Amino acid sequence: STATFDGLNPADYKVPTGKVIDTTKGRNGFGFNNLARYKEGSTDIGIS
Amino acid sequence: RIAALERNAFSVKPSLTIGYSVSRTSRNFDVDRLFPLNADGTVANNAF
Amino acid sequence: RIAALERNAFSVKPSLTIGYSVSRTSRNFDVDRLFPLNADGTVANNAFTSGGIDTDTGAQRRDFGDFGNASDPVVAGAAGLYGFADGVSYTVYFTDGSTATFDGLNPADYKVPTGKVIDTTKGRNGFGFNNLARYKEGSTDIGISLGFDTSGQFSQVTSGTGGSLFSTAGRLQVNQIDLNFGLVTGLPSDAYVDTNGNGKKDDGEATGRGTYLGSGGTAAILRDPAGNVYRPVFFRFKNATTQFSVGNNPVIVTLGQQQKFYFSDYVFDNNYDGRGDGFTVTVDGSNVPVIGAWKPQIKGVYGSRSGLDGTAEAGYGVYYRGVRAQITPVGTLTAGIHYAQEGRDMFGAAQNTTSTPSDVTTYGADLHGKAFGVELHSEYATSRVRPNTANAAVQTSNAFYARVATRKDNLAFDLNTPAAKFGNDTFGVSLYDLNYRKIDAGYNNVAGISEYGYGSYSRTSAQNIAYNPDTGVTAPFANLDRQAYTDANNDGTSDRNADGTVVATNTKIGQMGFGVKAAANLGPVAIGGYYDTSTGANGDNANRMTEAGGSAKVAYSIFSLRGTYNTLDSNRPQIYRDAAGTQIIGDAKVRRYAVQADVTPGLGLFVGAYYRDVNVNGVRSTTDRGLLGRGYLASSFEPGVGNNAYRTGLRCADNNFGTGTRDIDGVGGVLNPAVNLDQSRTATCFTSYGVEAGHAGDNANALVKDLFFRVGYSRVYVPTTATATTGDFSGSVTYGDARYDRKVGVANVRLAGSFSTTNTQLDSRPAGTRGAVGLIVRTDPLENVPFRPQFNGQVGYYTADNRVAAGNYNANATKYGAGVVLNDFLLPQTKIGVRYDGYMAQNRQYTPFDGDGTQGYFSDANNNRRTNLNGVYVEGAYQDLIFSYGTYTLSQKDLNGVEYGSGINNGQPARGQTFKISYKVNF
Amino acid sequence: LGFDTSGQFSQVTSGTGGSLFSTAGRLQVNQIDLNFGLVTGLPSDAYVDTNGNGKKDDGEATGRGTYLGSGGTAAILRDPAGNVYRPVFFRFKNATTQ
Amino acid sequence: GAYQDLIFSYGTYTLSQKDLNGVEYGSGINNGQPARGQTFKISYKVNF
Amino acid sequence: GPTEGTYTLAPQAVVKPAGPVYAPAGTAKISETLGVTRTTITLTGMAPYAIYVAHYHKMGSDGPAIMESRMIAQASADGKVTLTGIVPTALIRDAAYINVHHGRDFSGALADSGVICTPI
Amino acid sequence: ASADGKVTLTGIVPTALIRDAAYINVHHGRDFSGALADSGVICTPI
Amino acid sequence: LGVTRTTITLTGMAPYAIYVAHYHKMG
Ligand SMILES: CCCCCCCCCCCCCCCNC(=O)[C@H](CO[C@H]1O[C@@H](CO)[C@@H](O)[C@@H](O)[C@@H]1NC(=O)CC)OP(=O)(O)OC[C@H](COC(=O)CCCCCCCCC)OC(=O)CCCCCCC
Ligand SMILES: CCCCCCCCCCCCCCCCCC(=O)N[C@@H]1[C@H](OC[C@H](OP(=O)(O)OC[C@H](COC(C)=O)OC(C)=O)C(=O)NCCCCC)O[C@@H](CO)[C@@H](O)[C@H]1O
Ligand SMILES: CC1C(O)C[C@@H](O)C(C)(C)[C@@H]1CC[C@@H](C)CCC[C@H](C)CCCC[C@H](C)CCC[C@H](C)CCC[C@H](C)CCCC(C)(C)O
Ligand SMILES: [Cu+2]
Ligand SMILES: [Cu+2]
Ligand SMILES: [Cu+2]
Ligand SMILES: [Fe+3]
Ligand SMILES: [Fe+3]
Repeated sequence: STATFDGLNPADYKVPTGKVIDTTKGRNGFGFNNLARYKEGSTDIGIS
Repeated sequence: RIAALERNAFSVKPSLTIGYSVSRTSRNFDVDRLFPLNADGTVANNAF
Repeated sequence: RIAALERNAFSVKPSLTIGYSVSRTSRNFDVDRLFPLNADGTVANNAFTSGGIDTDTGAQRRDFGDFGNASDPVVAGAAGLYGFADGVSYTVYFTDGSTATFDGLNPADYKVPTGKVIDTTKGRNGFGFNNLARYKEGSTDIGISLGFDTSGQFSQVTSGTGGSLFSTAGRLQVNQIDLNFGLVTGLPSDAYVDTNGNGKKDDGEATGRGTYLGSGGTAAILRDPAGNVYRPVFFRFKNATTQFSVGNNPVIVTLGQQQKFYFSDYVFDNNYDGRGDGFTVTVDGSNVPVIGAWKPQIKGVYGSRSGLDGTAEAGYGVYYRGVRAQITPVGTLTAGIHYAQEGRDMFGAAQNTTSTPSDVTTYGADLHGKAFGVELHSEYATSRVRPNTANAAVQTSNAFYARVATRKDNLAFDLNTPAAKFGNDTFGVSLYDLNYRKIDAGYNNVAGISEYGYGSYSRTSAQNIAYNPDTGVTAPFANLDRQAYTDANNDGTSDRNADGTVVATNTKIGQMGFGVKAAANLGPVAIGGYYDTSTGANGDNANRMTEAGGSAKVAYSIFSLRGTYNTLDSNRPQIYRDAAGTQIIGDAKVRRYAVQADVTPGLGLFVGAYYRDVNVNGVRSTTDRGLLGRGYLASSFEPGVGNNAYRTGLRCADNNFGTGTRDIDGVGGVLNPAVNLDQSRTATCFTSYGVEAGHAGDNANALVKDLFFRVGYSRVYVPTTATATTGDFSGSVTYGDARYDRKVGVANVRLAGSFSTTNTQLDSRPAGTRGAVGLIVRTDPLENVPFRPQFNGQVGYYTADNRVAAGNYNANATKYGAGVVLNDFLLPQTKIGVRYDGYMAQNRQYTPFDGDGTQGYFSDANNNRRTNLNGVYVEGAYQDLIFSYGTYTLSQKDLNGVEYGSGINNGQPARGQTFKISYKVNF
Repeated sequence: LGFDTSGQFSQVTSGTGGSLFSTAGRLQVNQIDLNFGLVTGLPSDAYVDTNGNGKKDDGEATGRGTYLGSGGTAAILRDPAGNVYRPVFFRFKNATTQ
Repeated sequence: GAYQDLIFSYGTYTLSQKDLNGVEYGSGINNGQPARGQTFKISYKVNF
Repeated sequence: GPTEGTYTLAPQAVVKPAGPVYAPAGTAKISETLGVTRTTITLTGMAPYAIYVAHYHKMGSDGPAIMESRMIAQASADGKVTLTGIVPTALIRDAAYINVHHGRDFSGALADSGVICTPI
Repeated sequence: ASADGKVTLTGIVPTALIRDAAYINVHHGRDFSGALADSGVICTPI
Repeated sequence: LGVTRTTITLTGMAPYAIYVAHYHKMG
């Protein structure tokens, strides 16, 4: 399972649930949600 | 007779939307706080 | 008000289909090969055909069975009745419960058990047998459908006001759209739910009829105990419009998807598909006060490749831009420059994969037109490709050509029109082509930002030409590549394909060279010549291919005498067969010279004598191996007075025989009204000499009006054994053809005939006698005899004594068919009709379509088998109710008489029977 | 809501046919008994006949269960604004078979 | 810009939040670069 | 330089029509076979869009009409109706004139009482 | 023509095609697909 | 520049009729 921590310092994630343990899967168990958004250029025709 | 025909006739309404869009950002901030505020307090319209 | 009501009203269109059908077969053979062929080559319509005519894959009505509800295609080889029926197709069982299908008459030859599967003895011995019998239990079907069409008056749109910093007026532009929509009750069998967006049906996407139960088919029907049937209603529509244009006089802006544009060849040949989604602006300055007589024009393109598409696609985060500017300072000479660029953005530089260059920036100029009695066509390009990766090391590649020749409207260069004309008919020196080429090695469709192209279209035909009509690659000259033996896995021997053809590795070398083709028109004389040398881009003579030649013609009165000399010197590898007959790669030298004299008395007759001498690699070379066709300037002359045209292409099919061994009908084409056997040539240049008389019926003042025959004799050179330098003109060919339509009375006769007494194997025709004759009669309705009968008829005999290195076998065929239609039978509007067809064949076979453009054909095989296809077809009709009945039998025996038809091996032929009652009704 | 038709589609005219020949066409006029219209919602006894017997076998489909929102109270295709959507079906019954 | 009724909208914006030192925390992957946003639209309203 | 001219328009005086001239005319082809009669009345110059019921009126002009002969059809955009009908001969025995009429409905009805009639 | 006879006609045409036109005639129609019913209900020079 | 938009606004016409208007040449 995974959760989302809303903060600039993952070390302050003071809310691990009852039985969950941080697995060192990302950097040190904490990933990083990409802050970049993209809208690839396209022309859209919608018909109704 | 024409009124009787028109009473239970369908008006066909087709809609077509055409448009091109591209957008690239790295943090997704807000820009509506830069635009002028109208006399009714609403912010000026923009395409973004 | 009535018009307003009609504008947005529905037209209710109900459809009802009524019909009874029963069909019983035991092998599911084909019967469309018995029916007459129409003058356009199509087979006559019948009520038993399964259909299946596909032009993409070459399928025809003769490639599929016609009985039951199954359209099982005919199978080549012994599994099928040598292309006459359906395959045997045993079934193989496995240990894990899985099964496979083996297509063969002997399951023991199932040499393909998968890695872990073992044949479980569940069937006979682990092999089942797929039943070859198809049944259509007799039933009468009523099909009911309903649709709602619209008035079709919604073909326009008007723009509306928009803008944020301002507000446009609105109602300024009217756009014509191509939207076709309506209401349907039920879904087509080919509908699907596209969950990916690719627009194509992936592996089992949805089967839309299975998503909406009760839409169509018989698997699901939404019913009611009262008998009501419910079907969902769908809104169906097609949008064929993807481009919207704004502005009228000077400036026009087009927005849309998959924009198609074209700056020039080598830069933005991006039409025929388009590149992506965006806009294009065109500014026309043909009405400007100061400079408008030069017709200045500007084009500008912006877009995103393929629109939005998922990562790993070449067009992810890739955008293109460009601008071109052109004018016409003189009569028709248009000069233009253009900038083009395509690149990745920050979201394409990362997380795109593929190999699209990080950047491409091409500049170019072109000078196409016709100004002062001459036609110029020039082009320059520079690529500057940025090859992604990390170091990149930007690579430059140019493409320049300058040609004095005539380009057609489709942008293909017409080398038969001079474009110089330095004189009149009495003294008429004409320049046909004068070109230079400097295409670089690295210039491909990526260098100049195009969809396809910039490579030899054939590599066997004119291989310096990149013009590709299939992919719309309009480019005069191609990026040549060097070919060599592969030797991939094995070592010591060059890699070959299954058929024996070589496997080659192609390395792009580019192209650089020049070429001139010209002709001088004397009076009763004419001369012409051509020269062409192309090397690689670097200029190394290891890739040179020079073709030079020249011809001279003298025509006076009714006599013409031509003499042609052709050469080809290719240090460039070239793939071709040697004397023995094995494909090889290696330089070639071809020297040909032909002196051919013709006489035309003028009564529709013609005579022709010729002596052509080929010389490949220094040896006399009985037949050239297609090498002379590697150049695009061949330019032979043509017989006749006042015909001094220097047309490209060595007319090697002149006054020589045909080598065809395939035919649509059972007999060798003599029964096909769409094939003229007297106009069949081989198109191969031989070392031979001979004569050929003839007669043409289309030419006026001819002995017989519609009569054509092509009697001819020839002698062909053949080396001593296989590759000896010495040889003799020992081969001999005597051929003859005839064709005579005529219309005696109310009947319409048609006779065709062919003969051949070849001594050697020329192209694919074996060495032996070959004859064929065919007669077709079609009487129009007789209004004197009662019943207004209308007869038909068809007879065809074919014989061939194939003396191949493995036998001396005879392959003959006999096709016949008669039928009478009574147009007035007892009660009013009552018709009766009967047709009996038959086809017997000795060692012949049918090869079905290959799934590509190639179609199936009847050929000769040494299979010791005799086929006896037969059938009778009775079609009667009351007022408009049609009763069709058909009984057919297919038996394929061997020399002993084992009767392999109906391949359960019980000595019985395959049989098919059908009965239909048809009734077309309209609301 | 239902949509009835004018009921003027009670005739069919034959069309030309044949392969060895071609019949004149427009020779016979047949009176049919097709009653059709448009419905918005399915009845309670509707079902999906997956076998062709024309009868409801053991729990065939319960057509109201196949098309949710067609009828009943178990399913209702709604909208937060309060709009209610019901699929439109083309209902028809053909009493002519000869 | 707007031709008859086709509207071309382009917009480039930059958001940089520095501290007293000048660390430029914008675009918080901590690479000393501001957040950036660019948009391009072509709009065309059509009616039947 | 938007050269603009504003002109008031005059109400005209000549408003003659433009389209099909109602000039009824045509022919009939009654063809007997084996006890059945097929009648084809091709008319031109008729009303542009109108239903044209035609039946066989018996002698008596007034007279009853053997309504088992009603041929119904509508016209095109130039005024071309093609009436076609199948009637037993024994039915049309003692008929006098094929009278074409106007149709108030596609179900029949005699809006007009004889816009064109042919003696049979 | 709306509902009280408020017909508002509009249209674009290259001036080159217009040349030699002398009067803009307004006619009645038989349908929205062009066609001519009345031959000149209102008209003006130029 | 080179195109001509023409707005013929008519009033007191027939309630729901079609009004096709074009440019008739000198003849
Ligand atoms: C009337 C409208 C007035 C104009 C409205 C305001 C726009 C101008 C203001 C500056 C705004 C334009 C400034 C130029 C940005 N540059 C672009 O061209 C990029 C190209 O993408 C990518 O390409 C790669 C290789 O190609 C690389 O370079 C990448 O690095 C790059 N991607 C990136 O990382 C993003 C920078 O397109 P974009 O995604 O930004 O798309 C939008 C652009 C810009 O929009 C326009 O202004 C076009 C208006 C034309 C109307 C023509 C119709 C006239 C009608 C009479 O559109 C183009 O294509 C044009 C290219 C620039 C030329 C501009 C001059 C006419
Ligand atoms: C009628 C009018 C129609 C309007 C539509 C047409 C629009 C025409 C636009 C013409 C603009 C001038 C083109 C200058 C050509 C310079 C010659 C040229 O293309 N250089 C090549 C290439 O260049 C890279 C490019 O340069 P560039 O200056 O083009 O882009 C800057 C700017 C884009 O802004 C945005 C949105 O970020 O565009 C402009 C000019 O506004 C760039 O910096 N992008 C960074 C990313 C690098 C990868 C593309 O670098 C090398 C290869 O990596 C090498 O191969 C060079 O040869
Ligand atoms: C200004 C204005 C205004 O405000 C009010 C009112 O006047 C208007 C609205 C009309 C208006 C708008 C005016 C508007 C319409 C713009 C004018 C139209 C022209 C068209 C624009 C482009 C002109 C440039 C021209 C096209 C370039 C010419 C260069 C050639 C291409 C060079 C080719 C040479 C080649 C390389 C040689 C071959 C070499 C090789 C080796 C290849 O062989
Ligand atoms: Cu078939
Ligand atoms: Cu893309
Ligand atoms: Cu192209
Ligand atoms: Fe898909
Ligand atoms: Fe059932």
